[PDB]
Amino acid sequence: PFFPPLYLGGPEITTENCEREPIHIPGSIQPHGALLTADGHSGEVLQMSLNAATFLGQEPTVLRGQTLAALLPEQWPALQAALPPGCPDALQYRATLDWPAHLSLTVHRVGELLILEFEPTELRNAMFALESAPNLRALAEVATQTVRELTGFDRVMLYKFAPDATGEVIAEARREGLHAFLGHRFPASDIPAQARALYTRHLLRLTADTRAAAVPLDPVLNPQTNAPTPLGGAVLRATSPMHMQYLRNMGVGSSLSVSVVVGGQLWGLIACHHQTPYVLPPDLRTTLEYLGRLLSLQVQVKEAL
Amino acid sequence: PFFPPLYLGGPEITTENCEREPIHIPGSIQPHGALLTADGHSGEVLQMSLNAATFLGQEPTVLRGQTLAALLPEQWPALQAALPPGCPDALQYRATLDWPAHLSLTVHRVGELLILEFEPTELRNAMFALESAPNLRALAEVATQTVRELTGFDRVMLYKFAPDATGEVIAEARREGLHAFLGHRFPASDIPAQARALYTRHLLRLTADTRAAAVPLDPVLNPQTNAPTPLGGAVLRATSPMHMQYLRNMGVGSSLSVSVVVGGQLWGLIACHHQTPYVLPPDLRTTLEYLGRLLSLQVQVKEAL
Ligand SMILES: *C/C=C1/C(=C/c2[nH]c(/C=C3[NH+]=C(/C=C4\NC(=O)C(C=C)=C4C)C(C)=C\3CCC(=O)O)c(CCC(=O)O)c2C)NC(=O)[C@H]1C
Ligand SMILES: *C/C=C1/C(=C/c2[nH]c(/C=C3[NH+]=C(/C=C4\NC(=O)C(C=C)=C4C)C(C)=C\3CCC(=O)O)c(CCC(=O)O)c2C)NC(=O)[C@H]1C
Repeated sequence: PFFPPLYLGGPEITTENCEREPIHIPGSIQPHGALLTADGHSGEVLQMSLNAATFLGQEPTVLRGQTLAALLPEQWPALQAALPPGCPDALQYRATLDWPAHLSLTVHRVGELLILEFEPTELRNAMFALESAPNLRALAEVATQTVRELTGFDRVMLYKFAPDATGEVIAEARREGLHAFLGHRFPASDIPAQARALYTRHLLRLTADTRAAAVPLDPVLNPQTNAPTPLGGAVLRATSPMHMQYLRNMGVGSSLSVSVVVGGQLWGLIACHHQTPYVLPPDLRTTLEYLGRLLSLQVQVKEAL
Repeated sequence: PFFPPLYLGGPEITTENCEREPIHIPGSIQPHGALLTADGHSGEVLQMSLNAATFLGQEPTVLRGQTLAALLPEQWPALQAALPPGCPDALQYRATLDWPAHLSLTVHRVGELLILEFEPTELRNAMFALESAPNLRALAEVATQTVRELTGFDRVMLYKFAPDATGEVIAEARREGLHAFLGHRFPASDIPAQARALYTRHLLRLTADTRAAAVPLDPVLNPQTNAPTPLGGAVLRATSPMHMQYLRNMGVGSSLSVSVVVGGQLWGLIACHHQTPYVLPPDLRTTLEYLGRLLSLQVQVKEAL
């Protein structure tokens, strides 16, 4: 069972309790975007990332208590209609906002709360190539190469889970000069059980800068519930410090993975690294999510044979 | 063998490599004091903690290259005479400085380098009580109580090493309401082998604030050697982040220990905690060092019986 988060008196995580970190409720975000939460009926802004002024032009204490009707008059009606009470928490509303400089808006609903993520923003032959791979190994190779071409990441791996939850790099596409990880295996604890569970529900996550301090969300508890705000569905969620350290020690400045899900079970990850911090553009992330779903379908087919 | 320190490309320490942390050369200090290093012949200031202006009234780049003859005209001759080339690195010169507000100065020599520590500053019946204890347990109890009375620390333990380097609290004096650690045992890795080795040579160390960021020493390499500056003999040395985290998880804001050395081997520690950060005053530290040496002598006697 999860430890309380750090802002509810919980301990700092060590290797003795990797699996107890409540990674879904860090009460903080990554600094390359801003996050607000708002009441799902009134649109009242309830919580604000402390960097909100960087992206939204108003300080957290000024945004607090204003409504989405006032702040986002052109989106608020569409937002309400798209995300009614009781919809799945993976259902998203997306908009491109004009700002005096575009800003990508992504919204999802958890219970009675709307979670709004703001970040700056600017194939058919590839799909057929995945379809055309004659065996699992070839599929893995095509997938990693395709994703590397799409994203420009220094390394793209297909990381496969064994039944004991150990992991192995079974294919990779890599920049000239990087060491090989192909065939290397890793303990189950490197991607602990609560992360694997989260990754079965929320299919993409990332750390754009593995040295960047998390930006608090405040007030940290959702005022509706006096309880932590679920951020498993927010790509801007702060990453576990244990994993950030693993990445820094690996010389990785930016990391992103997409779940490969087969028969409702986490089969593996498309796992990406960059040496230098790097924000994969929002449109490239959406494409990569779609490729993950397509790869998932293809892996199910090839491994059966 | 030690990893390189973090400023020479070394990794961040994890539980897989506790013993490889080069804790003696962190290239940084605790913020409750200031540290300079100076050439042992010229007195030229070679390195400066980045907080030097807080204590010394001049910025690091202004202090750099000035001589101790200019900066400390009243102490420099005595300092030279007290710490000639080739003296033991545990030999100290101490002075009380008048400042516009006293400042404790502690100096030692390592090779051709003088290491100067600056921090703010403001029994016979007890010794006889240690002498008078009729057995090891009673000695342990008297020692912890005496140290607690001297220091005001919330907890004072006698932590004894077993031959396998596991540790046990064999006596303690504690504030009302604290849980007992008496009889609890701990793995050898909690005080890893390079720490135990350091603690056989340098008999007192502390962390005054277990949440305080370390203050860099710059330039970080000694310009004499283009190599790290040994800080094992400096009480202001930054503490291992692994240990700081252990203490925070324990609810300890301030920690200090004194080595108990029997037949040249590390027998145990007088180990002190405070819940709130706390700078044990310099004069109290000197007294506590002396009590450690006296306790060491007494333990040798009692355990033989
Ligand atoms: C005691 C806790 C530990 C720990 C926790 C942890 N790890 C993750 C997430 C990931 N770990 C990954 C591992 C690898 N990436 C690689 O490239 C390789 C080998 C080549 C390995 C073994 C990966 C891929 C992830 C997923 C996220 C990502 O793609 O960047 C989490 C969850 C992080 C989060 O979502 O907030 C946690 C809690 N990892 C350890 O090694 C120990 C120290
Ligand atoms: C993988 C590394 C780990 C680690 C490293 C570490 N620990 C120390 C120093 C100390 N540890 C102490 C342990 C205890 N204090 C207690 O009160 C109790 C139990 C009641 C224990 C087990 C102590 C007493 C010290 C000495 C310093 C002090 O008195 O505060 C070091 C060296 C620190 C330094 O001098 O810079 C290191 C590297 N400890 C772990 O638990 C693992 C994570």
